[PDB]
Amino acid sequence: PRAPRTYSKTYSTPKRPYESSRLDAELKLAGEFGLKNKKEIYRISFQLSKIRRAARDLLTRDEKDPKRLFEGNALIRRLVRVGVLSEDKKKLDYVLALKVEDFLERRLQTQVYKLGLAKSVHHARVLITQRHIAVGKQIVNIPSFMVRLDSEKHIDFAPTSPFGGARPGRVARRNAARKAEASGE
Amino acid sequence: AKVHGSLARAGKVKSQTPKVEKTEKPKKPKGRAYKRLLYTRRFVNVTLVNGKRRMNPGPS
Amino acid sequence: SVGFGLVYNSVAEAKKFEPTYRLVRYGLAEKVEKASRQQRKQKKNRDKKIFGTGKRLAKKVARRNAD
Amino acid sequence: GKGKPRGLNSARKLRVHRRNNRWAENNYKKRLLGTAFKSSPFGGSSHAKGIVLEKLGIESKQPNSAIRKCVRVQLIKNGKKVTAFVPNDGCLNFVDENDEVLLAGFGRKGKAKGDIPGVRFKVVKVSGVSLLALWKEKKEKPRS
RNA sequence: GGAUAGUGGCCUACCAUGGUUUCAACGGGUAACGGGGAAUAAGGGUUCGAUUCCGGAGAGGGAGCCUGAGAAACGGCUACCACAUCCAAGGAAGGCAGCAGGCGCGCAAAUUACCCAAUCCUAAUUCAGGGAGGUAGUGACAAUAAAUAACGAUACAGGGCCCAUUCGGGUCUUGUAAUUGGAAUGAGUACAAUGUAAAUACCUUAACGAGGAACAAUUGGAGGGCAAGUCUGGUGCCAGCAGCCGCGGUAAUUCCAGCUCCAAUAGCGUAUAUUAAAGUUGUUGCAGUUAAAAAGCUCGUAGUUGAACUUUGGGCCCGGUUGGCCG
RNA sequence: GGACUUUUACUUUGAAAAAAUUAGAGUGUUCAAAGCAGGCGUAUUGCUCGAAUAUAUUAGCAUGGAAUAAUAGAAUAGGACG
Ligand SMILES: [Mg+2]
Ligand SMILES: [Mg+2]
Ligand SMILES: [Mg+2]
Ligand SMILES: [Mg+2]
Ligand SMILES: [Mg+2]
Ligand SMILES: [Mg+2]
Ligand SMILES: [Mg+2]
Ligand SMILES: [Mg+2]
Ligand SMILES: [Mg+2]
Ligand SMILES: [Mg+2]
Ligand SMILES: [Mg+2]
Ligand SMILES: [Mg+2]
Ligand SMILES: [Mg+2]
Ligand SMILES: [Mg+2]
Ligand SMILES: [Mg+2]
Ligand SMILES: [Mg+2]
Ligand SMILES: [Mg+2]
Ligand SMILES: [Mg+2]
Ligand SMILES: [Mg+2]
Ligand SMILES: [Mg+2]
Ligand SMILES: [Mg+2]
Ligand SMILES: [Mg+2]
Ligand SMILES: [Mg+2]
Ligand SMILES: [Mg+2]
Ligand SMILES: [Mg+2]
Ligand SMILES: [Mg+2]
Ligand SMILES: [Mg+2]
Ligand SMILES: [Mg+2]
Ligand SMILES: [Mg+2]
Ligand SMILES: [Mg+2]
Ligand SMILES: [Mg+2]
Ligand SMILES: [Mg+2]
Ligand SMILES: [Mg+2]
Ligand SMILES: [Mg+2]
Ligand SMILES: [Mg+2]
Ligand SMILES: [Mg+2]
Ligand SMILES: [Mg+2]
Ligand SMILES: [Mg+2]
Ligand SMILES: [Mg+2]
Ligand SMILES: [Mg+2]
Ligand SMILES: [Mg+2]
Ligand SMILES: [Mg+2]
Ligand SMILES: [Mg+2]
Ligand SMILES: [Mg+2]
Ligand SMILES: [Mg+2]
Ligand SMILES: [Mg+2]
Ligand SMILES: [Mg+2]
Ligand SMILES: [Mg+2]
Ligand SMILES: [Mg+2]
Ligand SMILES: [Mg+2]
Repeated sequence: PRAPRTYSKTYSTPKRPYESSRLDAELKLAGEFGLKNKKEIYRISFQLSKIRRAARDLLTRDEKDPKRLFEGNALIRRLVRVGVLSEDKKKLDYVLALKVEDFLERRLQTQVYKLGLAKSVHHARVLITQRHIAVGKQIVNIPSFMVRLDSEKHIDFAPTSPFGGARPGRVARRNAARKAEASGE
Repeated sequence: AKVHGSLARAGKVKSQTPKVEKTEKPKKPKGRAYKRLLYTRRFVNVTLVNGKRRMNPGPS
Repeated sequence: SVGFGLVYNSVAEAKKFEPTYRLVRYGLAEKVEKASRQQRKQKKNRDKKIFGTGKRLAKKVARRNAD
Repeated sequence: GKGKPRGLNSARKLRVHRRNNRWAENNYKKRLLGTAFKSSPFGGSSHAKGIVLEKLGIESKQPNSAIRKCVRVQLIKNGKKVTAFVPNDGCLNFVDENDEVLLAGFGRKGKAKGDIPGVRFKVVKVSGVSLLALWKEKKEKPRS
C-alpha cells in the first residue's frame, strides 16, 4: 500500500522490420556519432515524435491562444536552451521541422569530440564512460548527457585522472614502479 | 490416415552427418565497436561493386 | 559531501532531545541490548497463560510431582 | 440511403443491429460463447502439461511423404487425450512412454500446422528439461 | 398498530386490486466485485481493470448473539453442517482470504530473517505496543542509464594529388594487416570513512585489479513475404524443415553441419490472449444483378422518419480586442 | 411582499468538483526512468522561488442564446382583455 513509483519507457520500435534504406541510414547514424544500439536512435526519434506531436497540437489552436502561447514558448525556449533549435528559427514551425541529427549533435558524446579533446567519437565514448571530463567540477559519464549550450564552455578534463592533472594512474604508476625497482634498487 | 508408421529412423540424418568441430577464430568486438566495424565495412572504405553491391558472396 | 547537523545549547539538552541511537553512536549512552524481537514476544505469549503471580503455580505443580 | 437508419434518435436500433452482427464474427463468437473454456484441450491456457501414452508415426499429407513422429498425451488438468508433435531431428528418442511433457500450441489459433494431419500442439519440455536444451545437449534428462 | 435510532409492507391486523413489460419486463449466462484507471497512438473506436487510492463484501459454509458509542465481529462467543487435532476413551481443544512457512492445485508466483530508526495508529499514554509499516533476502515482472574497448608506430597495398620523358612513391590519409608500442578504466577484490536502528549495497576512496588461455555476447535468421550465400561436406520424398507459398526421390539457395553473412542486442525465440493493420462490424465507414447477402407478395402495430408559412427590414446610440499609420 | 405562470430538446458559460494516473510548466536526480525538489550569501547564528496549468463529457445544478426540432392555444366559443 505505497504510492506507485511511476515509470515509462523512452523508445519506440520501427513498424517495418527490414527496410534496407532505414537500416542504412540508421547505421550511418551509429557510426557517425559512435552509438552502440539502434535503440540510441529509436529513443531520440521517440523524443522527436512526442515533440512534433505537441507541436502539431499547439499549431492547430488559434494564434495568441493562451495555451498555445504558454506551452509553445516553453517548448521553444527549452529547445533553444540545449542547442537543438537555432536563434533565427525560434517559432515552433521549425520545431515541427527539425530532425534527429540536430538532437544527436548535442550529446556530451559528440561535444567532447567536437572541440577536439578526443579526435574520435569512440575515443569520446571511452573517455566519458571512464570518469574523465566534466562540466563543473561535476564529473559526468553519460554519453547521452546533451551539452546544455551555456555549459559548452565548461567541457574540460576533470580535476582527477590524467589529462587534467592529479595522477597518472595505476597503469603508469606500475610502470614507474618497474623502473624504480629494476634500474635502481 | 496412417498413424502407426515406422519409428526406427527417428534421428537418422543428424546421427550420420559427420562431426566437424568449429574453428578457433579472431574474437569479434561486442557492442559499439562492432557497429563501428560494420560502418567502416559497409560505407567508409567500401568493397566490391560488381554491378551493384554484395555482402556474403563466395567465389564470383 | 552534504549532510545535516544539530548543535544543542547544552549537553543535557542534547541527551534529552536526541534519538537514543545517536547518543549510542557518539559515546554518550550505552546500547542496552535485549532478547530477540520474537523472543520477547514469545516471552509475552508464555506470560499470557499465567493468571496471578506464578509462584503459586510452581507450588501447585510441586504437588503434581507426587501423584 | 441504403440500409442503416440515419436518423437522430435511432441509436437503439443501431446498437442492437451491431450486437446482432458481431455474432457473425468468428472470434467475437468464440470469446462470448466461452469456447476456450468449453471445448479445446487446453483450458484456454497458453500451455498444458500431460503424460505420454504412446509414440505415433503420423504419415504426412500430400504432396509430402514423411513419417511425423508424434506422441499421444493425456492432460493432467483434463485427462483429455491429445496427439502432439515432437519437433526437430531426433527428439522422439528423448520422450518415452509415461513421461511428463509440456505441450504448447502450434501458433495457428487451433488448426493443425503444416502437413501433420490433425496435430494442434507440440512438445516443449520432457521431464522438466525442455527439448531444445536436450537436442543441442546443453542439458541432460533427469534420473527417472 | 407493533417493531426500529429513526422513514418504509420492515412486520401484523383489516381493506382494496393493484405493480412491471418490445423504450425488452421476468428469466438464463457471466471463466462479473464496482469506480479512479490500463493496453492500443489519424480520428471514431476496440479490449481490459483479481491487483498500491475510494466504495462494497467476506473471514471453511450457514444462522444466532453477547459486549459496546460502534460488530450481526469471527486473530468474540453459541448451535448445526463439512473439515479436523490431543487423550490416560473419562474428555478437551482448532478456523492463515494477517506475516512468513507447508501440502494441494496447477502453465503460473519469493524469507518460517531484522526493526519500531521513518511513515503513521492505539492506550491510562513523550516512554508501552504495532509481521500496520520500514529493512534486508528471493526476484531478467514491467521501467532507467548503458562496459565488453580507446590511441599511436611499422611491413607492404591502395585510392588521392602535382609531374609522367616513363622507374614511381611521398604527403594528406582510406583502411586490410599472423611481429609491435606504451597508454585508460570499472567488472571484481578490498584499509577507511560515509551509509544504517544495526546491518548490506550505492556515492567516495588507500592497496590490488586486461592482452587473446581473456574479465572471451547473446538469441534467431540467410528460397519468398524479409535484411543476409546459389559457398563446402552430409542425407537421398528418408531423416527433417516449413505461421504461409512451399522445400527433401544424388550437382538441396529451405533438412544436418562447417564457413561466411544478416537483424535485434544484455537481451533474443516460442505459446496463449488482445490492440493496431481491419473501410474483414463499417456512427464516422462496408457489402447484398452475376462473388456471402432483398422476405413470393401486399396489409400492418410497436420503432425510426416526416412539405411550406407566424418580427423580417430599416434608423440611432454605448462601450469593448486585436491590426495598422504614426510614439 | 402579494398575485400567477404552456411544456421540452439543442447550445453557451459557470459553479460543485480527491489524490495518484494522463497532458503539461518550473527545477541540471552528473544523464535518464524519476522525485518535488531546490536556489542564494555574511556558507558564526539567513536570505529566498516554489510544490502550477489543462482534461475532468453522461446525469443533476446555475446563467446567456432563441436559429433548428417538437409541444400547448379560439370552432357547439365553456375564448380574450375591463
Ligand atoms: Mg578514481
Ligand atoms: Mg516487543
Ligand atoms: Mg500481563
Ligand atoms: Mg449465420
Ligand atoms: Mg472456420
Ligand atoms: Mg490413438
Ligand atoms: Mg419505522
Ligand atoms: Mg389480483
Ligand atoms: Mg395487470
Ligand atoms: Mg432485447
Ligand atoms: Mg466471480
Ligand atoms: Mg469488469
Ligand atoms: Mg478493481
Ligand atoms: Mg477471479
Ligand atoms: Mg454511500
Ligand atoms: Mg481457506
Ligand atoms: Mg461471524
Ligand atoms: Mg478482524
Ligand atoms: Mg451445506
Ligand atoms: Mg483416566
Ligand atoms: Mg499466509
Ligand atoms: Mg487468521
Ligand atoms: Mg497482522
Ligand atoms: Mg513468474
Ligand atoms: Mg512461499
Ligand atoms: Mg515507529
Ligand atoms: Mg513485516
Ligand atoms: Mg507487512
Ligand atoms: Mg538479488
Ligand atoms: Mg562479458
Ligand atoms: Mg586497473
Ligand atoms: Mg584482455
Ligand atoms: Mg548463430
Ligand atoms: Mg533479400
Ligand atoms: Mg497446399
Ligand atoms: Mg549443399
Ligand atoms: Mg528459409
Ligand atoms: Mg545452412
Ligand atoms: Mg522485438
Ligand atoms: Mg484505420
Ligand atoms: Mg469477416
Ligand atoms: Mg457522426
Ligand atoms: Mg474518414
Ligand atoms: Mg466486405
Ligand atoms: Mg448469390
Ligand atoms: Mg425481391
Ligand atoms: Mg413478417
Ligand atoms: Mg419541417
Ligand atoms: Mg433589426
Ligand atoms: Mg461546462
